[PDB]
Amino acid sequence: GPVCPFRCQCHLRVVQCSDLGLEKVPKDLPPDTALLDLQNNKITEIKDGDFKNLKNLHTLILINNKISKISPGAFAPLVKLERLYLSKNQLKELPEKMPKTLQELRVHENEITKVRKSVFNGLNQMIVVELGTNPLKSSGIENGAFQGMKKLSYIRIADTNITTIPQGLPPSLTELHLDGNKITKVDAASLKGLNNLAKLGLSFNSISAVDNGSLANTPHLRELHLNNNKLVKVPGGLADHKYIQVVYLHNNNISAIGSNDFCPPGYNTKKASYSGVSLFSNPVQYWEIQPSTFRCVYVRAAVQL
Amino acid sequence: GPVCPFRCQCHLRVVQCSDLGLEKVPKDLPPDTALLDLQNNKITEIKDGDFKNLKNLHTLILINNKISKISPGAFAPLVKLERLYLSKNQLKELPEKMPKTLQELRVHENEITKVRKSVFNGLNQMIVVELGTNPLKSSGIENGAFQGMKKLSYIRIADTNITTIPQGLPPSLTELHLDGNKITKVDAASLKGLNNLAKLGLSFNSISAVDNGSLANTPHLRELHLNNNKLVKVPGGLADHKYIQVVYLHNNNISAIGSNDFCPPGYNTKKASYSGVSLFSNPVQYWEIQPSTFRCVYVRAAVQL
Ligand SMILES: *[C@@H]1O[C@H](CO)[C@@H](O)[C@H](O)[C@H]1NC(C)=O
Ligand SMILES: *[C@@H]1O[C@H](CO)[C@@H](O)[C@H](O)[C@H]1NC(C)=O
Ligand SMILES: *[C@@H]1O[C@H](CO)[C@@H](O)[C@H](O)[C@H]1NC(C)=O
Ligand SMILES: *[C@@H]1O[C@H](CO)[C@@H](O)[C@H](O)[C@H]1NC(C)=O
Ligand SMILES: *[C@@H]1O[C@H](CO)[C@@H](O)[C@H](O)[C@H]1NC(C)=O
Ligand SMILES: *[C@@H]1O[C@H](CO)[C@@H](O)[C@H](O)[C@H]1NC(C)=O
Repeated sequence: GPVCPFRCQCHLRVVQCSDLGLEKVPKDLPPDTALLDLQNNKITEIKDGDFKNLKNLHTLILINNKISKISPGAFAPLVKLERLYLSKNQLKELPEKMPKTLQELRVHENEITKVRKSVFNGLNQMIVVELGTNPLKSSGIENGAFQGMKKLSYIRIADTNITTIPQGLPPSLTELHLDGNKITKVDAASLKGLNNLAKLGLSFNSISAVDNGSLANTPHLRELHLNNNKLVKVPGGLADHKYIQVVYLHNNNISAIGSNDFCPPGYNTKKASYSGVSLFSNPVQYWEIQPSTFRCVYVRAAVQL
Repeated sequence: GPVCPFRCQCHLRVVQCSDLGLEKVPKDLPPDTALLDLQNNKITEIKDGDFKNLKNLHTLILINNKISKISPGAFAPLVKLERLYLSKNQLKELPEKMPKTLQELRVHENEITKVRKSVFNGLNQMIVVELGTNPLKSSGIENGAFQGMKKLSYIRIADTNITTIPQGLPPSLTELHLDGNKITKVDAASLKGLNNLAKLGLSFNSISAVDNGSLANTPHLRELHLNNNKLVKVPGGLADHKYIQVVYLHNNNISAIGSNDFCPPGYNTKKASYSGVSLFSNPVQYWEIQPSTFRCVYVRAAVQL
């Protein structure tokens, strides 16, 4: 006989237990539960028995609890789990042995200091990972830690203590968001192999330089946000890059702008047209840029000086 | 041309924009969006244009923002909205003119001080309402404020400042949860007409007495939680009530227990059997209760002394 905990609402394969101050995961829940919402409670840990007989559960929300420890494989019995939301908790590290069906993991606002490559081995259905707002440091991220996710399309590590782009990122990535960290430079090695990367967010960091060859490793990149950093000049490779269309560089320390910083010498029919370029809040003024600098842009609205 | 905001993920009619520090609701979202997640951002208000062309949106999550004002009818254009989650914000009152399709509203942990009967007029699809953790006072709740919801099945006002059960509750109610408030007494008037009420949670309040005739107004009540209150004796009407099965009275100030406090004189075949009764953490001891007191209970496990 399955029971709905007192105060929780159990309707249509949805078990709603938010805002109840629960101190641990309820048991004896309906075997067919598809979505379990345990948000805003006082759960301190996930024990090995906590999720038994929840074989149809595709979504688990544990956002805003006080979780400081999760037994290895505690989520394993959730053979159909696609979304796991552990944001706003007190995790010290990511949970080991998670369902191989997992498509999205969010562990925003925790106390992560180490990202073991082992937690991600085999998770081949994973497409989105959000690990922002953690005291994590670049040293805490094992190299190739995310390599195991052959389908990963999006990853975001924001407002943490990392200082360099993680090495060994899965080549399936289309979006890499590292806004609001403490990155100081962009090395070509970290972006090596990201042939599918379309968006690269590096805004609000402390970047002072972008090695030549960097953007060339992301040949199909369409959006580059580097605003609010410490750049002394526009990153190189924009003129010979063929797919870049959006380049945000406002709020930096760019001294001057070369004639071929964005457009190549002769018109290149193969280079995609720029749809947006931002340069305001920089030392350079509109009067220090030769009108020829944006000769490959055919919309005045695009360039914002 | 619909756009997915930078850093948000837009996949399968789901727009995911949690944890991005956004300062306002994004516009130009895909017209077919069914679920919009704006949790954990910095949105301060909902303007009248914020939700245009989101006609298929059945779920809106704005949990954990800094919302302090919502224009009247701002949610009106969401003609198919079934769930609205506004918990963890800074609302001073509930929003006027909400979609008539609304099935669930959660405004837990806000700064609600007044519940106008007008916000709920016409919301005939509403089945669940959670208004816990607000500085709300009994005076701030207009009488019959919830009357307008002819399908309301569950309502919860917990950890607030109310001191009396709200008057004029919809008779469709099956669950009334008022745990953790400052209620001092249970008057029969407030429970008048609740012929469908199955569960009544009044735990963790300051109740010192239950008027006779109270439980008789909830003739089909199956669960009564009155633990952690200031009761001087078991509430009356339990013996002649026919459906009550669970009566939690632990952590009170009950002096003694009468012979017919739970069971009527002669065995009543029409009275449902008790499946759970709690009396521990009270002045009375197991040796002050005549064994005849629970003569209509046929499971020793039921009574917890
Ligand atoms: C970075 O780590 C230090 C300790 O090493 C900590 O004090 C600081 O809060 C962290 N920064 C962030 C924003 O996580
Ligand atoms: C980057 O390449 C450009 C070639 O256009 C060159 O002028 C510049 O000095 C290079 N950066 C350095 C210092 O390696
Ligand atoms: C900008 O660069 C100049 C040298 O090129 C340096 O002196 C100055 O401190 C920089 N401004 C910033 C970002 O503080
Ligand atoms: C009750 O209201 C008072 C002000 O009238 C406030 O100080 C107090 O925090 C409120 N109690 C709760 C738990 O909301
Ligand atoms: C409640 O009803 C009982 C009848 O069993 C009676 O003994 C009691 O005095 C009544 N409470 C009061 C004081 O109204
Ligand atoms: C319990 O009731 C007695 C009188 O019946 C009273 O003196 C005492 O203060 C009460 N205990 C509590 C709940 O403080």
